[PDB]
Amino acid sequence: PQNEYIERHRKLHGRRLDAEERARKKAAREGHKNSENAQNLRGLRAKLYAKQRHAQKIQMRKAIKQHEERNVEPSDPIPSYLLDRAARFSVPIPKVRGISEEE
Amino acid sequence: EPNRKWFTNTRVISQDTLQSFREAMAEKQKDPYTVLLKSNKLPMSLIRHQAKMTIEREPFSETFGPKAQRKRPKLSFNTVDELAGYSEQSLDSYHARLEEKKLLSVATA
Amino acid sequence: PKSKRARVYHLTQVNKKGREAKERLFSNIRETIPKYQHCFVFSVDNMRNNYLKDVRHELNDCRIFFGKTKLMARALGTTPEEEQADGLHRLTRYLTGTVGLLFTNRDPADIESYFSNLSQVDFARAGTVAPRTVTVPPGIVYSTGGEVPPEHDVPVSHTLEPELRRLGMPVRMIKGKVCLGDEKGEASEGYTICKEGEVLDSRQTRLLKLFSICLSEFKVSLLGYWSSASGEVTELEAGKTRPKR
Amino acid sequence: AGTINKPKKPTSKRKTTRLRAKISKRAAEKKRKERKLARKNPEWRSKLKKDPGIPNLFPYKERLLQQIEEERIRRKEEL
Amino acid sequence: KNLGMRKNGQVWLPAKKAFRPTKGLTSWELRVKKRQEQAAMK
Amino acid sequence: TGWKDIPPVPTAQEFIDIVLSRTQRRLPTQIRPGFKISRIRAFYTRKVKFTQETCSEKFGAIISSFPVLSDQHPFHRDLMNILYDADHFKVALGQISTAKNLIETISRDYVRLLKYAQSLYQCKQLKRAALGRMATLIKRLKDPLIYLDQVRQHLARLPDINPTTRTLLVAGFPNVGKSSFVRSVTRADTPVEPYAFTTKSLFVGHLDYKYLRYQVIDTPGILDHPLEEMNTIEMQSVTALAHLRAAVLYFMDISEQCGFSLKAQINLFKSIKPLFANKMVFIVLNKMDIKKFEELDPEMQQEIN
Amino acid sequence: NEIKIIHLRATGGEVGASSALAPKIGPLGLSPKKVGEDIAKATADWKGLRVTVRLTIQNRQAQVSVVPTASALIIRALKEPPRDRKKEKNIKHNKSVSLDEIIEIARTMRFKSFSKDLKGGVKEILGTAFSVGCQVDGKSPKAISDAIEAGEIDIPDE
Amino acid sequence: ILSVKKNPSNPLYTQLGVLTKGTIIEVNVSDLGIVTASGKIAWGRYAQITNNPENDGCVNAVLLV
Amino acid sequence: MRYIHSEETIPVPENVKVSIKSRLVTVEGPRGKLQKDLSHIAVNFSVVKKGVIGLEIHHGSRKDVAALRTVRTIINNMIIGVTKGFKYKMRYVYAHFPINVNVEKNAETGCYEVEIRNFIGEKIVRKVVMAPGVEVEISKAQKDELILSGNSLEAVSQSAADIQQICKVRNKDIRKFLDGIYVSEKGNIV
Amino acid sequence: KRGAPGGKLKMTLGLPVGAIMNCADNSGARNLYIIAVKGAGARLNRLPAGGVGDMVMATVKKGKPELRKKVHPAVIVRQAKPWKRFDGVFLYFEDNAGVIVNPKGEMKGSAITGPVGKEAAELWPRIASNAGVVM
RNA sequence: UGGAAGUCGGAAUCCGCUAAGGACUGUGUAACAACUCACCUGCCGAAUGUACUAGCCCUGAAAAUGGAUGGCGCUCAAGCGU
Ligand SMILES: Nc1nc2c(ncn2[C@@H]2O[C@H](COP(=O)(O)OP(=O)(O)OP(=O)(O)O)[C@@H](O)[C@H]2O)c(=O)[nH]1
Ligand SMILES: [Mg+2]
Repeated sequence: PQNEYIERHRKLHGRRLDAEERARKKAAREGHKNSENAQNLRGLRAKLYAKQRHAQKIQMRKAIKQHEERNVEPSDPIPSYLLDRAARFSVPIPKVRGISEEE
Repeated sequence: EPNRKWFTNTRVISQDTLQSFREAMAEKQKDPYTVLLKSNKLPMSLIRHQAKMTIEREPFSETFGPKAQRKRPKLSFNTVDELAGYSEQSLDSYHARLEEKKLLSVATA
Repeated sequence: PKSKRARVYHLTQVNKKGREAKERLFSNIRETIPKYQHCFVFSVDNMRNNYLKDVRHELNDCRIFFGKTKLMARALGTTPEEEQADGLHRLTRYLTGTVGLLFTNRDPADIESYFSNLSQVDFARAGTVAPRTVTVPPGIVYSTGGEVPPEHDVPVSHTLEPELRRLGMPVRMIKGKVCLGDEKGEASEGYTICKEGEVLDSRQTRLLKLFSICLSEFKVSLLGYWSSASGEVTELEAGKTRPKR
Repeated sequence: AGTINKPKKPTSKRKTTRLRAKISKRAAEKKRKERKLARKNPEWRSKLKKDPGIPNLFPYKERLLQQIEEERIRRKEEL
Repeated sequence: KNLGMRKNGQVWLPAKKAFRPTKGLTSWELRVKKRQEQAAMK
Repeated sequence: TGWKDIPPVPTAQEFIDIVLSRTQRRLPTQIRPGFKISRIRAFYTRKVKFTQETCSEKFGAIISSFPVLSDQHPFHRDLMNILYDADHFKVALGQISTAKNLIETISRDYVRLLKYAQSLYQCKQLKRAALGRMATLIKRLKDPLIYLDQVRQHLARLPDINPTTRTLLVAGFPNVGKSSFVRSVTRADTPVEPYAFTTKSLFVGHLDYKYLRYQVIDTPGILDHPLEEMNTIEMQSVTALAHLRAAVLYFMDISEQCGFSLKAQINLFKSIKPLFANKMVFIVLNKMDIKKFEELDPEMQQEIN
Repeated sequence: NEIKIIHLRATGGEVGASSALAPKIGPLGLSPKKVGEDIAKATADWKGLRVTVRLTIQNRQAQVSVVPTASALIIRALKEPPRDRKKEKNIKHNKSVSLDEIIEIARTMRFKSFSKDLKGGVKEILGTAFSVGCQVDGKSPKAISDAIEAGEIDIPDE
Repeated sequence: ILSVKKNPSNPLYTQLGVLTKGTIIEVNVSDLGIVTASGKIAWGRYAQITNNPENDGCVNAVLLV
Repeated sequence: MRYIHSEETIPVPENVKVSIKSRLVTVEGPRGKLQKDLSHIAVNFSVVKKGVIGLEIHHGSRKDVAALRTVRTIINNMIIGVTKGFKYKMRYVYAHFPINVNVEKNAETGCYEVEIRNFIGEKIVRKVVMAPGVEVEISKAQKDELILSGNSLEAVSQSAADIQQICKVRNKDIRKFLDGIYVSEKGNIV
Repeated sequence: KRGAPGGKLKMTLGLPVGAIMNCADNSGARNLYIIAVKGAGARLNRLPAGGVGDMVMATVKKGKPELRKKVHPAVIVRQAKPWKRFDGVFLYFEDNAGVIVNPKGEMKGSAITGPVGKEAAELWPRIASNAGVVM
């Protein structure tokens, strides 16, 4: 074969006769499968699944927020040349844990 | 303890002094039979992107893929005559390299 | 109640109208009343109702409202104590089902004549009676399904074959051509979409719409009209037959 | 999972005395550390508490609002 | 007969009704009066 | 003999998931603070080394399977330069090799540090640091991995053209019957449709003549404009005409139902005839059920002569 | 004797628009060079603009006509200086067109607009000009449309 | 790194040059273009180590500007 | 929440006989007679009106109320089966090897059997034994089509699903190999 | 194909790994040193072994020097360990000997000196074609 | 842009007829076509939708002899709250 031969095969012969129905039924059962995965996966696989679901929920919530308002700073006023700017001559870390001589 | 000397420059040097030091030290590396005296007290710390640009100008997604917008290839020839000459010299170099590799059951370990 | 249907949020620009659209309809209907002499009530039942734009364009001096029936009735005033003009509560008795309002200053005889000779051939909806028997012939399926001669017809698009299979035609894809039976028109009989004197369902009407076969008509029927000068409602022919509420 | 036909090693709920003592000690130390962090916490805390309010499903919420009305009116008149 | 189509294709499925087990516990006019009262209250 | 043997190229997140999955599941995971510090060091050193070995094996599998442009025939090299930006191809594979080498260096440094780590907490932190650095290095390859996967699929679907064999090369303007000719003389399935640029990639079929196997190459059509204005679809045909020692069949439609003028076709032929040196040129006039040479004007016949 | 109507998009003063026509007009019996000459003669006064052309075919000859499009009329009324297509690209139509010429374009498009009034036609032309990106009377076409709603700018009736 | 200025735990640790958290180091800042008021290049400046190198495998520091 | 009373109604046509005894429903009509044991669901049957079956649950939860819809649809499907029947039309398509389908009636078991041969050139003979009551006919009107008719919707649909699942392509690209038997149409016999 | 002959009846395997056999063809080698056999199973402490008609991996120890730098596939044609055929005959050859072939079974040499085994001639047609005596 | 017609890309994203319809939500075409979504109307018939909060329950990580609410066993409990 050569080039887009699977696409040409679909153009000349189509797909399986139940392909659309099976895809629709699988998309319908996706909710049941997702809930079953949430309530039945075990261990590290379950932890990774839960973290990824939390990620998609955050992303979907932000997308819904952005579609909701598609149609819609310091305290003291300072000029543009004083923006993004900030005695005791202390270091950033003035105290750390002491290290014993066995360590 | 807080101190003012934490926030000061500890080693400074001028333009001409740095340039003269670098030139003299390079002249010293020119001779392999001349070695420094007290080299631990010398400021030896002073002595000692095409891919990125192409990716910035043309991303991978715009080059090849379902969202690709690339339409004009980058060529090393301008007209048909230089194209023919390019093909001829490319074939000659390819044959010469193949002869070089030919001149240059599995084997035992 | 954990087990619930996931309500899909739509990422589209157009939103639900709500109460403000009803108030805008009230304002528009109650403002077109004191400018036009006659107000006709018309009915288009079991029809596609997509030539109303052409009707609006042809009657430029007229104003046509095709909103909700109860909304239009409450806009005109159901009881005589709340009617915007005298005799409008008499006109509101004809507003049932799929009806519309026509505010005009023309001659009522002219309006009746126009809505009499106005007629465009239209696709049939579900519930209509099939006027004839339509059968796609066996073999290669064309766009019109045998309405035009096959020598003057392009073959039907290959993307419509799963839709025809879902709508029940046992067509198949041979060499990129949607064929009924075989390529040479053998080993199968023609597919009868509808039989004469049979109530059409949505499957048959959708098949006829795909094959561009029109088996109905678009008739606007005038029921009655209220006149501002006389303050009365004259009832036309279809108004007696059509139920009132 | 093939749990019914071939169960795995059971998880014991019978507590160990050493484990319970260690857990109790760790819980006491966590309570102490939370007390220390609460005392050293610089996060703002409002003196006033937000009122949860009156439920909408209460049928005499109107009536409650009325005796609130003449109560505040009588208080203002007396003051 | 049934003039419409069903998405799953189960044409024998009857025209089901809404699962409302709390039906008949109140009337429409009473609910309208309560809606007016809650609107004034809020 | 084809580039279908290239292993599939995952994305950055899939690559991280795969490598960390083998690290998690193909090695023991329980270590105790009461064990010997040498045993703890061996445990975490084995984790770091196994992660590096998995990453290096996958990166070497990616690099060693993709074609090397400098070692190809000039036709294949310039064809891949037309289809893919050759600069982008070499940049993507160089970034893959750079990430492989940097992963190896990170692993060696952290193994050396694990030699001197003195507690299970320090060993755990060093292992997590090495694995996080490897994950960051893989995450910095989001675009080259996708690009190389698309290039891999297109290479796997690319036809097999032998640069030095008995080969016919059909060329010309669009809608002149090149694909119909190739369908009639070979078994190749090339689409024939009346619109222009129906063929967007090189097709090849095969035939037999006097017990000898010939390959016939159908090319996309070429328009009449300077070479700087030529896009990739026509430059595939230009590369095939330039780098393949073939029998060129230049097809011409004298009926002018292709949408182009006979003067434009003759001008394109005269423009591309420098590439026809040391090659056999046959001008095949097609579509004589429409119009013929005798039905052409005498001046056009004279120019064709 | 059958009459066939084919609508197409072409660039004025060009012949290569008939390159796509010859796949279909060829079976109809038309000469593609003759069709290209005819569309060039019809669109000779629309140089460098994408213009809708109607071809009427009967008895194996086709007559060419120019169907006006609002975007092409606005771009022509902008009076953009002559240029060639192949060399410079990504141009922007940021010149000015007068409101009187906008009303003239609306009067030209009374046959295509379904609006009740010439004011509604003028607003449609202003929306098309806003989509193009030009300015009207030195201001934004959307601003002029909003002023037309507000009533301080009066559109003449018919 | 030019020198280790102060390891806060022990002067012996500073003498041995140990890089731990809170250690003041001297770095060559010639690549940052810090310049004196007349044109002299400031090529040595103090910085503080803000991580745990023995647990991280790298030295991360913040300039004392 | 426990709902005190919940009720569903089933209309019954004139030609249907329904007999319920200890939650065992026996529905007999013109085409035949079906039986179903619904004793696993707590439900009270009654005759609310002439030709109307009433299903009621007392002091049940939301699950127990919702189960009456399943019982209602099951009894309605039995009535539709004994009145109009159920018919599944299936089409078997092939690319290169013509699929051979033979239908016979095993009289000793009293049930139909379908033998499938030459499915993508395989030398094995697949055999599907029908549930009792399901009749198989090779359609003469259309090409390469089976028709399954019966009174039991469950039996007819399960036989159809068995015919689909016995012809499955394995270790091949399903985008390229489209061979198999598929349920084309579902409906009523009458 | 991993050079495993199909249809081979079980016989006594007389040549384990480390054996030195004669090189029966004219490829230039004088002896073959067995380093592995093809089709050997996995068993603790068991040396892989091969019989007549078995393909082995061998190295040349005596012969033309450019054969001494590679590992060659070989087919064992003669063995001295007695083995039984299906007709009840226990038999053995005068020496242990084999021939160097490719992975597909075609011989590198052009002729075979001495007889070859029936099993080797059965499972390798090129040896049957280049053999003079079949025993 | 070779072709790009809402649906390969970039930037804008207006008006009319409106009951309502995005310079468009996906499927699809080489491009069209065609289907569909958002939105509206007709049938119907009375309560629903969104997000949180509090209980109980599932998961929220496990190795290596066979075993442990103490054991049997317990399901309107012989579990949980008063
Ligand atoms: N009358 C006639 N028509 C032809 C003849 N050959 C080709 N055609 C028509 O011309 C069209 C040209 O299509 P193709 O054969 O694909 O030619 P092409 O498009 O240049 O080929 P590609 O560039 O590879 O796609 C076809 O659709 C045919 O209908 C011929 O010999 N006689
Ligand atoms: Mg073409």
